[PDB]
Amino acid sequence: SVALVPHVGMGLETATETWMSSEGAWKHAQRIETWILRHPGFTIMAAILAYTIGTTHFQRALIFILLTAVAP
Amino acid sequence: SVALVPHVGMGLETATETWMSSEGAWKHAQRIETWILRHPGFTIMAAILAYTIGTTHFQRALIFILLTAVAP
Amino acid sequence: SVALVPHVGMGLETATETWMSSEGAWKHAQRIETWILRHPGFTIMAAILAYTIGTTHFQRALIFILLTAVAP
Amino acid sequence: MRCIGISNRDFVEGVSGGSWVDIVLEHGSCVTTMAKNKPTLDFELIETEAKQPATLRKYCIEAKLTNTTTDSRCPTQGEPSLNEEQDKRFVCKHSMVDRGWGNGCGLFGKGGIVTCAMFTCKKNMKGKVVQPENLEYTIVITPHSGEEHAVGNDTGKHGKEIKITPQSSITEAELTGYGTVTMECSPRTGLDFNEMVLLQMENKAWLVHRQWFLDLPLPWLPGADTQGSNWIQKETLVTFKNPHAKKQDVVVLGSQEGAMHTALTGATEIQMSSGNLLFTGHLKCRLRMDKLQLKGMSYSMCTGKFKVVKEIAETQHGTIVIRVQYEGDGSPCKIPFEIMDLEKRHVLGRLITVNPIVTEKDSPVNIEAEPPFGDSYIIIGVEPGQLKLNWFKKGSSIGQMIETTMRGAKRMAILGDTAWDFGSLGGVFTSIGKALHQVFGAIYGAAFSGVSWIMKILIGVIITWIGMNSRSTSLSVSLVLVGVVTLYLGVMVQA
Amino acid sequence: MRCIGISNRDFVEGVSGGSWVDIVLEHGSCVTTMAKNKPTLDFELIETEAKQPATLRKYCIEAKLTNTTTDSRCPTQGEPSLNEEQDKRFVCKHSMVDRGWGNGCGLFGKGGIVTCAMFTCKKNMKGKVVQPENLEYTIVITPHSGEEHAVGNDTGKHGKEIKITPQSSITEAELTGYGTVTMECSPRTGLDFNEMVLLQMENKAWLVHRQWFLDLPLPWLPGADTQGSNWIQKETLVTFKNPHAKKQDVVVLGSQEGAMHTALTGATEIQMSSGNLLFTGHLKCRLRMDKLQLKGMSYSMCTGKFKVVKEIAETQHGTIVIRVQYEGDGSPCKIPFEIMDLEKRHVLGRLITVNPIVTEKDSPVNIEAEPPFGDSYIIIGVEPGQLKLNWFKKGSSIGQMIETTMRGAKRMAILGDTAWDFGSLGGVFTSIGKALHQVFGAIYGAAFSGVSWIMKILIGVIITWIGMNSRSTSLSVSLVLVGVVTLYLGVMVQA
Amino acid sequence: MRCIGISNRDFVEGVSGGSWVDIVLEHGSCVTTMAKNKPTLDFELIETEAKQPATLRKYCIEAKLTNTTTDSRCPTQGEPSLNEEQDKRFVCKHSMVDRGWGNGCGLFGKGGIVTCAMFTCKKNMKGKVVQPENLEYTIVITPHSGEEHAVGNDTGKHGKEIKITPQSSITEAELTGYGTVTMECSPRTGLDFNEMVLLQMENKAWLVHRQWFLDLPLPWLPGADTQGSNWIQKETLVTFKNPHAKKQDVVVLGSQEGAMHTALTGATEIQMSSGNLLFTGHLKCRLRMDKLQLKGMSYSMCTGKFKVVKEIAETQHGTIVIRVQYEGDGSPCKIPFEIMDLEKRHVLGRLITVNPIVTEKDSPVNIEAEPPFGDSYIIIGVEPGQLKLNWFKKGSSIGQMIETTMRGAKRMAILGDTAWDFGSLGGVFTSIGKALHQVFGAIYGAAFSGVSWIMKILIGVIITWIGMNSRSTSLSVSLVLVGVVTLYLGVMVQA
Ligand SMILES: *[C@@H]1O[C@H](CO)[C@@H](O[C@@H]2O[C@H](CO)[C@@H](O)[C@H](O)[C@H]2NC(C)=O)[C@H](O)[C@H]1NC(C)=O
Ligand SMILES: *[C@@H]1O[C@H](CO)[C@@H](O[C@@H]2O[C@H](CO)[C@@H](O)[C@H](O)[C@H]2NC(C)=O)[C@H](O)[C@H]1NC(C)=O
Ligand SMILES: *[C@@H]1O[C@H](CO)[C@@H](O[C@@H]2O[C@H](CO)[C@@H](O)[C@H](O)[C@H]2NC(C)=O)[C@H](O)[C@H]1NC(C)=O
Ligand SMILES: *[C@@H]1O[C@H](CO)[C@@H](O)[C@H](O)[C@H]1NC(C)=O
Ligand SMILES: *[C@@H]1O[C@H](CO)[C@@H](O)[C@H](O)[C@H]1NC(C)=O
Ligand SMILES: *[C@@H]1O[C@H](CO)[C@@H](O)[C@H](O)[C@H]1NC(C)=O
Repeated sequence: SVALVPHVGMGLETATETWMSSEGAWKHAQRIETWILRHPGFTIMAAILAYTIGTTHFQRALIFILLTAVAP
Repeated sequence: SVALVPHVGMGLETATETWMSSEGAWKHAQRIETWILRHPGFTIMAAILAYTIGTTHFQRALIFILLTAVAP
Repeated sequence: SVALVPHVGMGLETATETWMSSEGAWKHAQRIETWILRHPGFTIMAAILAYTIGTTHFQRALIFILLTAVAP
Repeated sequence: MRCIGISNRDFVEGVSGGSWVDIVLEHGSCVTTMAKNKPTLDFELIETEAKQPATLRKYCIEAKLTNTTTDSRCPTQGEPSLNEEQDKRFVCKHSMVDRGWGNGCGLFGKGGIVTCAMFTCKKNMKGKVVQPENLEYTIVITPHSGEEHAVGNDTGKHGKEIKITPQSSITEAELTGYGTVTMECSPRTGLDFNEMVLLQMENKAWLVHRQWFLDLPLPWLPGADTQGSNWIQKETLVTFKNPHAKKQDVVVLGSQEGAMHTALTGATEIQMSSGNLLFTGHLKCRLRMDKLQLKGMSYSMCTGKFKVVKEIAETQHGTIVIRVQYEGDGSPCKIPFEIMDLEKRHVLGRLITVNPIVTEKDSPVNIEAEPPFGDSYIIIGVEPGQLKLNWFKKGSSIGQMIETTMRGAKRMAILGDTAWDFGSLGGVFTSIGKALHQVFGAIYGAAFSGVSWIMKILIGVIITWIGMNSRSTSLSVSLVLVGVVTLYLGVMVQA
Repeated sequence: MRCIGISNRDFVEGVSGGSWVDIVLEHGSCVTTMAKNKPTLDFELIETEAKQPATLRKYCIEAKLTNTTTDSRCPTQGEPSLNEEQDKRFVCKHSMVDRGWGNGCGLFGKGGIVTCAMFTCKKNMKGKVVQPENLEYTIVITPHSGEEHAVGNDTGKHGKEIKITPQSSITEAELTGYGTVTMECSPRTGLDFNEMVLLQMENKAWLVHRQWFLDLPLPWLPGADTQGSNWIQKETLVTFKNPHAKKQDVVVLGSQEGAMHTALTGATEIQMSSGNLLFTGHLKCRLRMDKLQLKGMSYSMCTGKFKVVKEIAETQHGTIVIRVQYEGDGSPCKIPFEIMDLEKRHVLGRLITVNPIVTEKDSPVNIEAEPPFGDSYIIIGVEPGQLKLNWFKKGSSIGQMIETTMRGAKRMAILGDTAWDFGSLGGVFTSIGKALHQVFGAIYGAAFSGVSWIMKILIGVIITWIGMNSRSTSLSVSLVLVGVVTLYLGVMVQA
Repeated sequence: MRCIGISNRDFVEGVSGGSWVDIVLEHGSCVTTMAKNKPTLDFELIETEAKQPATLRKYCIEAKLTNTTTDSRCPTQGEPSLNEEQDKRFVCKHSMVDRGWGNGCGLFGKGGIVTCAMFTCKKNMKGKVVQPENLEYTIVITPHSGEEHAVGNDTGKHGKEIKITPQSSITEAELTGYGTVTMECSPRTGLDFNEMVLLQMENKAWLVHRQWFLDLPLPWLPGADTQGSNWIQKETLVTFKNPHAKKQDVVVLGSQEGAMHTALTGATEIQMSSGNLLFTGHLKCRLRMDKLQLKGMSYSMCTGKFKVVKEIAETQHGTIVIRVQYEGDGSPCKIPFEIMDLEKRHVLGRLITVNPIVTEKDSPVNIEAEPPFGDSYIIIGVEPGQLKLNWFKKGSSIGQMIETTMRGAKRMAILGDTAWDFGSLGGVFTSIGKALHQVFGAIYGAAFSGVSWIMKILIGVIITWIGMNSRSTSLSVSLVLVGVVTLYLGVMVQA
């Protein structure tokens, strides 16, 4: 929808403020994170399997943080 | 905005059909694909970070799938 | 408030006395006494945790006086 | 009848214990259940009137701005201001702008500047909380008693619809010539209400979960109403455009309508217009027999001659139905139906309407029977034979053995442990089995919601991999924990 | 003027390669610059007005469904179909419901039923486009110093307004006395249009690029439809639904104005009420200095009597800019200007308004210089000393130097590639650099696009580490990649 | 004069590089400079005015509440809102209370409730700033030469009063016969406003570190109030108490004026409503000599009857200064005078008034002399040697080096960088020294600025110790770093 993957990356990054940018650029992560704590349950588990799969210092780290995002 | 919040999670469910049905049910991923097509560069990129990153064969696979996905 | 964070550390010291050169400035410690006498105990507790925490003697002495002053 | 050729459908066998049977009702579905004696019944849900709820919240989709005044203040000289920032019903914003001798300032560097726009709207969200003080369910049940009236006839008094408000309880259903069937129906365990948020939207509607509801952005109101115009979070709309530097003005930020819709995507729609008929859901109720009758016992046996209007269907597992214009004498009585292996007798199939009884002279009635696997031999009549009917039903042995297996599983998928409340009664292994999968499930394949096919089922595939190469035993339970579990539940959720 | 109090703009001392100087002008930025001669120059790319664009996607965002005719059949025999499934303008979908004695017709089983509707629209986008032949840039370059007619106020004549354009290019501008400035700009490869699409919404508009604007969802349409309504989609929008089992009908997905507004977020704006005025867009240009006398290089050095008439102020770093009023005799006299040291004239007066010449006396002129990092004295008298005030910067050179670097990034990016083209013929360096950066720049300035702020950064993270480990210190190649690249780029774009 | 018995003082013997003195004065002080020729001078820096201040911000010390209200709805069903909440000129809060059943609600459990209060500030206070250009100073320098105006006169003509404003730079010092001083103030890097925040209270005010006055709690305005009362905050003061759970109410509290002062404590005193003139300068500059002849010069050395009018006490040091009487020759008559050592000539004078000079023949007139350490004879040496006085100091040259060592040091920390301005014309040592201190000061010993008294001396120690017992060489520097610096500060800081 005109609510999914919208002329974001692309380029043409003009040296002059864009549009809903800024306010949004941050609002996004803010959005999910909120969700994250809304359902720690899922976090907890994921966190775990991450703790398991692969793992190696930052290694395990990555798998996790990544999945974490993955979910809306 | 309103746009990024698929009411799924809760899963009030039913034996019936929720509002948006198959349409969304697949769009989610299909769109992800469309996007892949757009920047095949980045896929080669992700797979890279992968194949190279840690590897248990699985690892690779795993993080790969994720990244490619994650791209909003 | 008009209780804390006065105008100390700034750095506009001059050739003439300020607003409360001697009085207040001395009063501070004046009150740590007030308190530290009021309720020995914390003195006790402190120096103790002190004793076992650190052990470099000068260590102990340090977090002892320290801890003590922190406790309002 | 009713539960006849209406897809879904569940057939239940139970009188057990000596009085009841545990049965559910899923609107677009229906459970036809009986057992020893009784006019075997067809139960079906139909309408849930939720009455006089309240309005929690009230967002806006159509937002417009007006009067838009703005003022600034040179470098330093304080954060710029303008009275209007008083009227809460305005959007204000402080910002910075490169100012020079040009705009009549003094220092340059960058001063402050602010905008102020009165705020207003059209077409509001307007969610709602219902309160089971009155969440009245409507139940329609009925016997088969042939009658050429039909079998889907959603009109007339074919079974009589009935009310059931937790306002009270025990529904004593009066039912012609049979008696009064009794039902205990817990509207207080169905749609975990006042946990939900019945929502409206210009004319559209959706049962939407609480928290999801109380997080959706947009500007929002009280639920108090009258004077509204004091919406908070107006930052969901109206934006401040600061092009490059100098200057900074606002923009409405488009409507919202459809966005909102598709923003949904999960909630189950629902007609909420006409005092709202809130469909969808599943009412669970215990059913107590007795005080019933079939109007056949003490009703002779009727003799010979049967016309047969139309053929024979099957659908949901050989639940064949057939219409027979009986003749013979008059003042209707019983009709002898039978089914045995081709030729050589052995009544091999189960009849499903222990009251194949005629009503009056003319009214080519109908009975429903479940001819077994094979090419069972149906028959109907008495002495001169009057009738036989070759009828061959495919698969039916192991094919349906598994088929129903699935049916059932899916039941378990949607409406969880509450589903064991479909078995029959106290049972033991059952009752507690339920109280097991109960929390068990409440805490694993469920206790981590907020996913989808992809994410969820993927989580499976992996819990599997790890759950596939870990020494010892534990591994196993972990594997099934995944596959068929994490997974199946997964591929089915989202319909 | 025109470049005093506009911030973030860069300057260039000395031309080189005989009047052959390289410039990159923007909208927010502006270029102050002068040679060992020629009156300094304020360079601001202003109105960039396009003229003739066309339509290639007339998208919709608010269509109502009408008439609505739905047909059905029965299990197997004919998958339903109404003629209307051909009046294109109508949408339709093949569905199935139950089908037994109950539908009141068939012969038991789930089967065919398809429906359709009239898809009339309302709101509609209009993504126009333009060839690099229909985009005129007006450049406002002005002759520094002169009169108290403000070192700003865009309004009024101050430096002309040459109208360069891909129609031609490389042109001159008649600047009173001093000379005729002649730039050799090259629209050709700046904006990078045709990849761009001018999309007008409810009145707003964003130039978003084609290779997506086309792959955007919703109801399609060509370019000159009008009485066409031959919409290629609709399917995206409106959905006629069918719940639990039987029956169904058509519903609209809802006006998407909003969502989309919230869609193209991340792609620059552009006013749109009078033809067009598409702002933003770096423009690369050559700069010919030749014919340019600094004016009045033949005069006397005043007499004395300079009652200043304006404080002084240190502006957006550097631009200290005084205003002085001189009463006397001389008439048309060059101003005796010196930014010296404490007395002992070690004098270091980088006045940057070369040959600042008093015009018709009765006229408070003003000038701009760049006093050192500490505190330097300023003077403008002569005979009996006349005038001298005191000054103090703040930070300290090195601070500025770093900020030279701030630009370094906030320049070597944004106006990427061309970033290099910011310097005037340096051969070896500037030359090869571009030739490379245009390339290695193209890679991660190609494959690594369309990715979100965050996401990019992550690539950074995972990369910087993946480098870190190192097998034959090539990781440095890695880190250098992360360093001020992956990171910086990411951590500084999106806006 | 008015340079005797002031403590804040110093002598400046020399003139280097011709009329090239460097001096600093801290509002409350006397600056005295000597030179082989030219009547050494006395510099008293007083009133340092400022006009045209920016009242940015405006807190209030007293507060008050009116027309307060409040309401609730009932557990869940709505998050209660009250109409008047519209006028954001109030103050409100949403809180939870077990508003249950009989309470006069509906379904007990817990509910919401908000309290509203029309806010009202009482006796605000407000700050204000200043553009350096408007810091009108008043420096008054003067020559000795006895007189009835004696030492310390708050009236008559005393070296005139040169009011100086950086809105200019070099000013003349017309002195009756005594010449014409050339003063070049440094009104810019002196105190350092536009970094300072001039605030008041009510007939008492304070100067204050900007970055603080713009963060210290309390309900504020903007410096544009001009009828507003939309005190951003209102929350720092007035609080709501919820005793148990019911009657959840709001309250005003006390007028901070008290603690205000009592938190403004560590801050310097100042002025405000007396026309406004923030004392305590720390201003420096160059005292340019050249013209400063010794008056009365052309006159013999009048002999005759001489007497005394006072004895001889002293502060500063050897500031022994005695008045006399005379009868012998009318009109400007120089007065013989010496500083001999006990009978046996080999004088060792420190006459500090560039030859006195009698005049009015009736005016007593006095003299300024810095005798030696121990014994000493000041000798009026007139006709028959008329009179010789022996006084006796105590000025052991060594105790001198010490109290001096300190004294300067004290003026070291109090002026920082600038301190070195007492060292008129350096080069290598004193010059580079100033340099090193610059940075070594601003950072480190001023990179942890904001530190506090106690902590200060505390770190003085902890640090010396991490020193004291370290490991070879380096510690020397560690200790020093402790020594004086931190230490001497801790004991010599807090102004
Ligand atoms: C639904 O049931 C009704 C009975 O209420 C049927 O209506 C009668 O149908 C007969 C034969 O079709 C007609 O002769 C009568 O005139 C009808 N009377 C009524 C009640 O209107 C109806 O035909 C049945 N049809 C369905 C939906 O199965
Ligand atoms: C911007 O330029 C205009 C001139 O083009 C300046 O305005 C003039 O101001 C004088 C002062 O009295 C008038 O006599 C002229 O008639 C004005 N011209 C008009 C009609 O615009 C203006 O001052 C410049 N900007 C600033 C702030 O100096
Ligand atoms: C301060 O200076 C004034 C200026 O002369 C002195 O005042 C004089 O005092 C004498 C003695 O009382 C009077 O006869 C004069 O008329 C006064 N002059 C005027 C008009 O002020 C005063 O003595 C000085 N005070 C001191 C000791 O500092
Ligand atoms: C706002 O502007 C309108 C004109 O658009 C004017 O009539 C009204 O008085 C103004 N005041 C309000 C309601 O904000
Ligand atoms: C189909 O649509 C038209 C106009 O949209 C409406 O009048 C009617 O429902 C149908 N038209 C006819 C009469 O064919
Ligand atoms: C506020 O309350 C006071 C009562 O002390 C009353 O006099 C005044 O009119 C009220 N103001 C309004 C209009 O709210």
